Amino acid sequence: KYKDWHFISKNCHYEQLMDLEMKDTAYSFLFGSSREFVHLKCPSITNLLVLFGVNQEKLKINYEKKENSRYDNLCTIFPVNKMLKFLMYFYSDDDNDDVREFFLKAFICLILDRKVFNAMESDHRLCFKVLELFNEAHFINSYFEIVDKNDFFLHYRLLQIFPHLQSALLRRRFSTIQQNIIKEFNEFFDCKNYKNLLYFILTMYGSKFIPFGPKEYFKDCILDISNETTNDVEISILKGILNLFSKIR
Amino acid sequence: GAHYFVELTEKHLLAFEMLNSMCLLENYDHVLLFLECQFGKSHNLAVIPFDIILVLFTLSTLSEYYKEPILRANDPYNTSRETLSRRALKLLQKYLAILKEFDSEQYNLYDLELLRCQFFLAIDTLTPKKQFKNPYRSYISCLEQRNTILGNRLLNLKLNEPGEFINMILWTLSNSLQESTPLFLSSHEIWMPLLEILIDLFSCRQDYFIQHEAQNVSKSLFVQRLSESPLAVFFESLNTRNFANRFSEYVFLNCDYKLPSDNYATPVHPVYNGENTIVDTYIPTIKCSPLYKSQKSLALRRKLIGSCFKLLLRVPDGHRLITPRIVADDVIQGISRTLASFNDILQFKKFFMTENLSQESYFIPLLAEGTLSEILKDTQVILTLVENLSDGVSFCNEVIGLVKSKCFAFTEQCSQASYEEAVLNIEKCDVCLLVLLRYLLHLIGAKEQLEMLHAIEKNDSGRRQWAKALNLGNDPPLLYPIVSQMFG
Amino acid sequence: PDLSSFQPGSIIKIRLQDFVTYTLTEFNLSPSLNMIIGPNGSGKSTFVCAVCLGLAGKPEYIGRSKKVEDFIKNGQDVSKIEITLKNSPNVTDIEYIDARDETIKITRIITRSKRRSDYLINDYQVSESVVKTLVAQLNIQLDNLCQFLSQERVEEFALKSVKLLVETIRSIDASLLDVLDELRELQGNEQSLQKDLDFKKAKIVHLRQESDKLDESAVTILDQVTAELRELEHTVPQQSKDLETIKAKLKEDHAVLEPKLDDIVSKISARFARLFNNVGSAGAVRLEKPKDYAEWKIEIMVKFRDDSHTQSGGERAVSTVLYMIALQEFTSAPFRVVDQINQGMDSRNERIVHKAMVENACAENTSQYFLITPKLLTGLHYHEKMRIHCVMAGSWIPNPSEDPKMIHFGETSNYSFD
Amino acid sequence: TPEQVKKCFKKLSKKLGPEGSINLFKFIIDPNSFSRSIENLFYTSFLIKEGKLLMEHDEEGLPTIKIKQSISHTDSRSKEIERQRRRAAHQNHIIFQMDMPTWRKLIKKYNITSP
Amino acid sequence: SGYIKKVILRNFMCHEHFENNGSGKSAILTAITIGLGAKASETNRGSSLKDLIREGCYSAKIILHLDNSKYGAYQQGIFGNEIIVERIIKRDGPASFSLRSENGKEISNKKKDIQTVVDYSNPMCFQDAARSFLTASTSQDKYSHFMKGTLLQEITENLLYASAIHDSAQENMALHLENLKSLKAEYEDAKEEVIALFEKCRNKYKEGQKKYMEIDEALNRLHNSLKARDQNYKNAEKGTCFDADMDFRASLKVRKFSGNLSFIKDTKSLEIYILTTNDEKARNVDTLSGGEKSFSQMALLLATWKPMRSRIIALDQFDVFMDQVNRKIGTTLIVKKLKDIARTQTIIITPQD
Repeated sequence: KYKDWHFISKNCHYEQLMDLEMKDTAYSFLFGSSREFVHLKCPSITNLLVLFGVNQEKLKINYEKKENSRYDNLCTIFPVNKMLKFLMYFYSDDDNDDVREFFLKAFICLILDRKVFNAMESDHRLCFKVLELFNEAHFINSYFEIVDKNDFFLHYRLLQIFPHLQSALLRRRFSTIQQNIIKEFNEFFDCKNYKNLLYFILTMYGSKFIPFGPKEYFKDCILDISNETTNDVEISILKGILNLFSKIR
Repeated sequence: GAHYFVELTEKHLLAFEMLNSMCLLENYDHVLLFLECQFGKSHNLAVIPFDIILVLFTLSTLSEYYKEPILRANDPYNTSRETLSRRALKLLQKYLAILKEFDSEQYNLYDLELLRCQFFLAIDTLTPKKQFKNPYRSYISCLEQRNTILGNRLLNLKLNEPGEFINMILWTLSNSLQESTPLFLSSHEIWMPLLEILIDLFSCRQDYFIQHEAQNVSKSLFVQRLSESPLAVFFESLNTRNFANRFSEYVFLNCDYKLPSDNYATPVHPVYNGENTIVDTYIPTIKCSPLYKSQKSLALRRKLIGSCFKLLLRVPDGHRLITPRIVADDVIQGISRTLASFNDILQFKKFFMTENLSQESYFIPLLAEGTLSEILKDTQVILTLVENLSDGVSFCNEVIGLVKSKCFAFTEQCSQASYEEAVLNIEKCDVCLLVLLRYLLHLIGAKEQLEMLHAIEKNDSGRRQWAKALNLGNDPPLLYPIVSQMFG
Repeated sequence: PDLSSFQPGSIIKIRLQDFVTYTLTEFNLSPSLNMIIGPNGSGKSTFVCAVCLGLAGKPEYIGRSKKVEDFIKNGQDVSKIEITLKNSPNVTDIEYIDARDETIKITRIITRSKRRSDYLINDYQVSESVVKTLVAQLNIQLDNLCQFLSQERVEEFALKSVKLLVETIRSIDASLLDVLDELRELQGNEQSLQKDLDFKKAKIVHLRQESDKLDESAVTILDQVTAELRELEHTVPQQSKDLETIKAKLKEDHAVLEPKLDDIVSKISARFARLFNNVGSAGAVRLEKPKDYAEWKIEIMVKFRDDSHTQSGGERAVSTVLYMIALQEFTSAPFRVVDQINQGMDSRNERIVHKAMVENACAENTSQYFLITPKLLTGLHYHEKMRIHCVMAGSWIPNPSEDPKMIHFGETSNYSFD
Repeated sequence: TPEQVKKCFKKLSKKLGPEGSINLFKFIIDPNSFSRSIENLFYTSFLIKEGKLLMEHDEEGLPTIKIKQSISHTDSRSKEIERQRRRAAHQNHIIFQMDMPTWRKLIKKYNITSP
Repeated sequence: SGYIKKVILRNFMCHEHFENNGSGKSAILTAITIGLGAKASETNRGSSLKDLIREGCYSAKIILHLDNSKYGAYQQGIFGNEIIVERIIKRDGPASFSLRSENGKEISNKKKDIQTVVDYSNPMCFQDAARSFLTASTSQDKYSHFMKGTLLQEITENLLYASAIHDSAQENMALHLENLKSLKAEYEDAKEEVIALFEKCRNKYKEGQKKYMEIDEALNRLHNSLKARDQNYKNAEKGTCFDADMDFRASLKVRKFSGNLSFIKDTKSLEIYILTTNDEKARNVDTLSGGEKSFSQMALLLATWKPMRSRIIALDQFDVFMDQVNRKIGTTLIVKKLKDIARTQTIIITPQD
């Protein structure tokens, strides 16, 4: 609701970041094609992340300590388009595999948090530039380390900025898929999990397996259980999205 | 079906009536979700109706920082964990990049032309004054009884008000360089990006207007076909005939060069009430550096200038444009007497140092030479670098003549009496040379290069020893270490 | 001026200027009967609005609109309603007019910002009260619904039986209605005062309990209880006397109301049965008289084969039509208006009611009658005195404002051959 | 046959002709009945409301119903607005009164069509 | 499923045994109304059940065949594959009321059973009820008509009542909180028999305490519920009235018309902005007449039943004031809108063929 993994927890190191802007802003018209001494205050990726406002050892979500339920923690964060600009320097294309995987993991975990996304620019050019550096197969196999089954909440946060991953992650989570989807639906339906089911509806629709149109019995299962009229706040929105998506071609 | 009009297929009438009824029922969340749910999925290209273009222009004008309670009271659940305004702007910019591709390899030509028709009809309503009619018939639309959307009235019904479409450009240019959060936020997420889209659409309606106006027409009448041009009426908003001393002072409003305008600064007021007020239940999160503050404000000022010489290049050599009464030279010298007059050299550089070098051609390497010519009037000449833009030998001969002419070196023995201004003058006069140089390399892809190299080496050594003879504890503004590194 | 068969108070011809659909078009009516026909939404059922306005009437008697100036065509300035009516040999005491002219024209010109504008009687300036009194002295009362039934007044006429009885009494004898409503009010006063006396008796008995249960303080309260009992024992006889007075009032009310109402209802019942037996079905009317007089009502039984809740709308409409036919001889107006009444009900009863009204309206010494219908059914019963006027929306007038010689276009029943 | 509006069109553009002209003196009449003599008028009212009959009174006096036959062009970018302005060219609305006694007077002009 | 299949009449109104108005038009509707758990008082065609019996008999019974063979069936393993419910009315004693299975074994002679099988009742779905809608109405009449048709007014009204309860509960807890202060104040007043009086004041204070938290706990849960209910009522009012909006515009295109219907909530009207083929501006509802009134009327009809997912729809006597020339067009609109639906059986009844 209000607590969505907030990847940046501590405050940002604004003075050093401003100084490193002052150094980088002249780094654009003397190079631009050839590959850095403008940044040495952060010799390693972990140093840059720490300067950003990230804590130690930070790259995983495991859910034992209510990890993706941290509250606001109002620490000012840094603008994102320049954030990607400093991260892109640690690419090191011809280098070890482990550092490349660590960089991809850091990129993924900095994408899908509230602070970064809620202050995203409408341009959306840098994130795609980082995206093309990897192929979808390795990006979705060595993907976000989010639990695939239980948490679709971040599946929507992913397929709201990279829409072409729509048919890419569905065959990863559902590795026959059409009936796999319905059996997964029954698991959340016969669990009183009305909150985790909403994003489950919003995510996969539009793909090859669950298209739009008047055609699916999801509306039927959400129509049977409505007798309380006081049951849940998350049950009337779901049927509105369900019958709105039916009338689209 | 006057021009660029597209008749409706039945497969899209359903969508346009659907969205319009949704907007009628004041539930805009489902409106935005309809567009977001099928954006990058298939090759259908669900285009937004022109009247639904207008409401997104209105939803963008309403952000949380001064209306938090209303945005929550519309929808208390916040399904996508984002505000209506930011999703609106994301939808506008997403359909904006698709428009300036016309990439029919995946979409359909009919859909792409319909999208262009909708955008052009949306922007054609904005008719600036100085101080609803749906062309479709298949469906009944909104905005025919609805005037206001959640407090904020409207855009085309507001910018058409007298003394307003000149006001909001001034608002967004003045408040861009602001330290107060209520004022800075008003033109960072509200009036910077919307104005960018406005300029881009006014530049595209012009591109379509030139071709599909009058082929094989008289020049004296082709120039008259530019007085009613969309960019012409756009610049008609400037309610002065002193553009040699006004348009040079509208673009740079909050900038501080040597501002000599004894006339009072133009009165600047918000378009909508409560804009310059922060709401109690929202705390800003983004820390914008003043350098980053002024780095995204001059990229917009130049882009507004870049739309001014774009009509001016179309004006023929014989006659001059009628409606704005402007000359393609009075604003090269007008956008020079301030550019070379800057105090903060950081703003000088970030304006001249442009991140889109290819698209922002054809006028930056004209204002660069104009500024250099004006600054050599005080440093002590005819500058013909721009006419030489093709052959590098011409550049090299001209530049060696200039450096031998004592224009890049420092002044006479007066060293410490007026050091702080002389150093700024001489470092400002070098950035223009650097920019023209860069444009030279980018537009060109021998011994004269070495000649200019050692010549600038000697001049740099001279200015260094002049600084040392000035019993100065720090270095002068060197030039060579950049040139040698760029060339190699 | 072929007024050979026109009865006094009738309408000879209806011309109209600047109406919502009528810039300038003219009628020329009939003494006996006139069926108006045409397509839907063609402005045929609004010449009744024109006549209701042109006879110094109120706008609320129609129901089409709510303000007086709503009838002016949007885009125009002044609406002129110039109408002729046959002069009567009994109407006198009227200014700017003699008793010799056999045709008189009442015209009103309603402007934009002044609803209560001037009138025009024989091209003379006439005020509002004078024209109102003149139209009253033609013994034509658009107030009386049984004399003027507009499109929305069928409900107000009926379809509960109680107000049907109310309008019955209004049409037959307003004095009986005046005694009726006072009777209702006096019955209500009787009920209220009976409750008052019951409360007084209960309170009298109540204070006796304190008078008996009453400790020196007990006796002190006893004295006050006795004093209150005495003053209430004073109050009660006054209430009893007032109740006796209202009892006498209701005795008079019942002794003056019920018999005449019963007699008139029986007369209408006999006439109704005589009319409806010709139909080939059984029909009769009952005057239901409950103990609570406020629910007094007239209920008509219908039996076509051997209130607002029990009968069908068509059956109630047939009852209304045959009731109007029965009142034809009991109401002394010279022309009567019934409008749009034929809706929602079968074609057989359409034939029945149309034939009955044709037979009863065109007879000698009978008042003129107006019938309007959006459907003209095949094989209707027509009369020689009857005339037809067709009202049509359409496309092809050479404007009467351009050619007033055509202002009687298509009208052929006014041509005499020598 | 309650509606029976198209039957008039099918008799017209099968017997009269695509550009034929007939009058009150020929069509609305009926030599034996009065009901059928006014139902035809009422159906003509429907037809002219539908805008499928051309009806302009010549100065001779006789009415002229002719089948409005627009040459076949399915384009309506200006045909629709042409018709909409022709209907906006306000069409004062004919009172085509026809009475009972004179239904035998205008049979054709002197009581002869087919008694 | 759940749609009524067959109607069986036995000595009712003017029909002995069968499976113009009065001649079998309102009788079927009254039989459906009474055979579904309703009294004859709110029927206005006979104030008593015993009066509804055919004159010439003693006992009247109607057999109603529900359909229990698809989704939403009520205990298909017990009630078989076809619910059969009947009500028997005789001139004396209690009214007779039973539950019958498909084959014929009796289920339950309980009146609550009828009222739970159907609840597992809508008046609009199943003549005069139609004519009340299907007549002349104003701007602030069709809004109420549609709201009651969707049972939305009742849903909102109940929410308003519960909202008042939250206010009433909020008032009571304010009174309880004040009682804490006075009992604490009396605790200060008495601060060995007086000591006993001193202590007994505090126990009342504790009772005031304990009652207070109970009010807050109950109120908070109730207040939280209502905030959800407001949220659960607005999203059941947006997505429900909206489905009524499309089937008004997709039904208005069969006379080459265009328009919509608004749901202004501050003045509570249902203005119908319909336009013809030769108009430019959104026209009013009263200017139009005849064809543009009947076709708007019947369109306003068809839209109302769309949001409610039912399985059978019935209608009687839609010719109240629409002419036959326009009645044919209305019939065409009905057949095109309803014949294509394979999940809604239309049981409209009309005399003319």
